[PDB]
Amino acid sequence: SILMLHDPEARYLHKILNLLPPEYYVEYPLWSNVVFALANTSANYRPLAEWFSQKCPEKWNTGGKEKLEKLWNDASHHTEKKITKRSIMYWAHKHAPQQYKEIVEQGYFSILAEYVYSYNGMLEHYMIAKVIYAMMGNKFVVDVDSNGKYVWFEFVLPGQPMNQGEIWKWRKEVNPDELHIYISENFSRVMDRITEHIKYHLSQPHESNILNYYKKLLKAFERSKSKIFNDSFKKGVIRQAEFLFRQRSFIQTLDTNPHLLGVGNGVLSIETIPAKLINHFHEHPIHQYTHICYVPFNPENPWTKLLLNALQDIIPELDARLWIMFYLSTAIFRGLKEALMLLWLGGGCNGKTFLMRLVAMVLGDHYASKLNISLLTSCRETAEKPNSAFMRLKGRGYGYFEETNKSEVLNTSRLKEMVNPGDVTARELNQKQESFQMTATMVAASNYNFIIDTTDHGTWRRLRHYRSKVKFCHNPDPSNPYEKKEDPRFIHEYIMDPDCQNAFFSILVYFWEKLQKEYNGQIKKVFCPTIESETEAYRKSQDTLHRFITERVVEVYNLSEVVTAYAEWYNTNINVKRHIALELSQELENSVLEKYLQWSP
Amino acid sequence: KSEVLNTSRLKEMVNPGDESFQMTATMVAASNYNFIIDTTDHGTWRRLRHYRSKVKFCHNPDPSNPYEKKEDPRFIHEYIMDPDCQNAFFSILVYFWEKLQKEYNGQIKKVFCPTIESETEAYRKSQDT
Ligand SMILES: Nc1ncnc2c1ncn2[C@@H]1O[C@H](COP(=O)(O)OP(=O)(O)NP(=O)(O)O)[C@@H](O)[C@H]1O
Ligand SMILES: [Mg+2]
Repeated sequence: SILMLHDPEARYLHKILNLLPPEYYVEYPLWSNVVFALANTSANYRPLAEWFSQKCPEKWNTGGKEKLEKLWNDASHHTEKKITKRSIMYWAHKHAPQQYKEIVEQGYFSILAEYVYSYNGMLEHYMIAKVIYAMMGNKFVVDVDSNGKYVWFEFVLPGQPMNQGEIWKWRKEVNPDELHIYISENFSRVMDRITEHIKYHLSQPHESNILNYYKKLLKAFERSKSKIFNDSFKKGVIRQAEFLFRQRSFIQTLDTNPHLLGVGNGVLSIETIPAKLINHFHEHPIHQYTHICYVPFNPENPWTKLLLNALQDIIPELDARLWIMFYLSTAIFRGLKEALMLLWLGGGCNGKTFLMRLVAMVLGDHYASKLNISLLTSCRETAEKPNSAFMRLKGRGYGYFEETNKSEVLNTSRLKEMVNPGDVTARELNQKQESFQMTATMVAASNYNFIIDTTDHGTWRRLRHYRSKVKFCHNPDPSNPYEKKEDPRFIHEYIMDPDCQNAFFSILVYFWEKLQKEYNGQIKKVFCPTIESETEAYRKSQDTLHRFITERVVEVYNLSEVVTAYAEWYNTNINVKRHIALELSQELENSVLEKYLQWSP
Repeated sequence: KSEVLNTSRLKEMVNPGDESFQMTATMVAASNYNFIIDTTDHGTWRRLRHYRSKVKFCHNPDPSNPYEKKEDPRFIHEYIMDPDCQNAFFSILVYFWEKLQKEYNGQIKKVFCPTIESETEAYRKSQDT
């Protein structure tokens, strides 16, 4: 009340909070959240925080000063993720209609009347922009992009035309059409209020010059009233309001929190266990989304049983099934992950494409996409205008590769450009140079083997492998438990079906929360004898020197002709490669070949 | 893999001469494999310094060897994105810059580190074909 004279917006907030039909505050538990909203949002209101506490129906006034005792102690509070006054704006708006609305138009009319009175009934772009920003300031936001071009974002609400599944989220608009419709529809009511106010004053008894002044004002306002609908005037008003709606540091703070997923029925939160769905008002800056509705995991659903049976069919090994599901569970999380990546091959009709594609299109194009094999096949790095395919992983958490023409040797150098959870820079199509954040669960499956071509620690630790065990053929001959019939309905349909995708998403989130509760969070804790044994068998293979030791080494010599024997060991039987390893390769010289123990030239 | 020096633009990079641009940066290279140098002239060998790391991190520390220690996954998986750790490291770096500024004048070819010269001379004894 000391600062009551200043900031009529304080009066506006007071009248807004006066329309709380039930006892909203109760006590500070379950309601301190709103208190924090006021505290953090109402910064300048350090004394008005205590003043509102005094006004709180269950507080110091009712002897409940201990309720705020845990609330004014953190006066500065060093605020974390912030609640906004728009949250306060939301209730007493969608909880107690009228009254609140009436004071809202009262404030609008006050501002517009002040502007009209000050400048003798002449209206320009900036005045309308101020009124509009004070009139719809909680639904639109403007921020300059990387290319130096401003963009418009609008919060979506139920009951209005929209694309499918973009509810409770922020949409990008090249032009705020709804803003034009609004300024051409709702603002005319305020202008009519101004006109009737002028008429009411005109009807009152006054001196002759007062009536002449009011007649001149009415004529000027009538002249200026039709300007609110002209195209150029509206465009200029939008251009002026552009500056008012600008909010610094918005685009770079969009879709940054990896614990929130944009789904078709709101936003999915995985901060706690169990994961909760926010299908109501919020304030998180979420723009990217997938069109998959989220439902709690339930095995009783027929599609869930069908999918579980399908996973059993594809992966006979229970431990391999569990490990694969746990690894795929990390696709939803868009944060930093352990440096793991696997491959798995097999014969035709194995079922790779079904599972990989289903995961890819259930995570959505925004969070997952298919990437070309040449992105890592090509060892040559791009200098200017890097790969736009290399830019497909921006924000994406999943990517799969199915393209191999016979055996292929990978770079083993650009792997750490994609496996290390660190940073890497890439320049987009004709816009600017930027940097990445390596957060993506990548997979690669196709026929034929992969040539690692190297024997080093690291890349070997940061890699896994698997092989198929079931084949589908139209001849399901008996005595072959690994041979099963085909279900072309699985690939041609059953994927475009939304219900199957929803069931798979439920299974995936259940597996993610299972990996969350047990094994802590790390993935290098689950025990899988099959996968580890297969990976160490792949370790034994592709290591030519080890096979040479195993079968050629029995029970001058200082690499003078040992290098020639090595270049004949594998570079003759198999075409030929440049074997530059020599005494320079002291690890090879001191490998198991050193069992001769001949350290003498 | 092991890499061979090519004595191309090694002189250009080190040289402080002024498209064209200056090089007001500190350049360093490291690898797990020995480098190969073909040139012999004193022009390149008048500069450059070699060193060999001794301690190696192994989660299974073999006895009778102080070069085993252990792998700290928390040093890489985290402790890097921490603002506080970066602030402390920056403070240490500026403190060491001040240390180099107050003593030994400012030039770096004034502090005596006999280990580094001995190791560089030993390395130059190697690669002498
Ligand atoms: N559990 C299952 N039971 C029966 N049929 C299935 C099952 N899963 C997939 N199929 C079918 O098996 C066929 C194999 O599909 P697909 O994934 O394209 O084979 P693929 O091995 O992954 N690709 P490719 O290796 O090049 O032949 C499709 O017709 C699927 O509908
Ligand atoms: Mg397939």
